Amino acid sequence: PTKYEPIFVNCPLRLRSGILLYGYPGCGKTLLASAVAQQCGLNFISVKGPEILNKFIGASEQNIRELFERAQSVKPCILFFDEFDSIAPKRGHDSTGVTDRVV
Amino acid sequence: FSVKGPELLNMYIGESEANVRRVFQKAREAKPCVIFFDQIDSVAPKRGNQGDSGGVMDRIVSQLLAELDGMSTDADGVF
Ligand SMILES: Nc1ncnc2c1ncn2[C@@H]1O[C@H](COP(=O)(O)OP(=O)(O)O)[C@@H](O)[C@H]1O
Repeated sequence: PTKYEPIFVNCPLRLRSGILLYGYPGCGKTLLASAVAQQCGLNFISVKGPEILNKFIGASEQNIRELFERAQSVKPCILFFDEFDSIAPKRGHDSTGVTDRVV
Repeated sequence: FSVKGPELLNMYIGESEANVRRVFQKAREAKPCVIFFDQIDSVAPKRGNQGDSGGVMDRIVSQLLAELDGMSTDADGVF
């Protein structure tokens, strides 16, 4: 989408932009992310899921916004989530824990 | 030249990172030096996300582990 710049100027529909990757535990995942960062067409910053899950109610959600507020302020970025399983809420609706707030 | 002062974590200014950096620069001075860690309170994180909000100390520990051994050089001598 970036290299073929002129054609994509004519795009009337929001560009596909998000990709998710499963994998048997640790089979090269962060290293792949690192390389795809180092191609350097885009900047990179990343969060590791267990880092931000504070017990404090506010920070727990505020730390996600901490990423976007910086990313949007500079340039196109990867904003890689490692360990994304730990943020995901396992489709929980009854407990309404902080995880629901974060998601 | 041991730490001997890890409990002096930080001021109100976030200078702790600079402080620890200076600690390891003093380490790199007199290159054959061994740094003894008292291992008391500046080693706070039990779970990494639950102790004392993961505030100043979490930055301190992150920096400490980041710089602890970067495979710098054998001649560095920092043990
Ligand atoms: N194809 C590969 N080439 C080089 N290193 C690899 C490869 N596959 C896995 N690794 C190693 O495994 C780890 C990949 O990172 P990651 O999968 O995030 O590990 P973890 O999930 O345990 O944090 C790195 O230590 C990397 O050196």
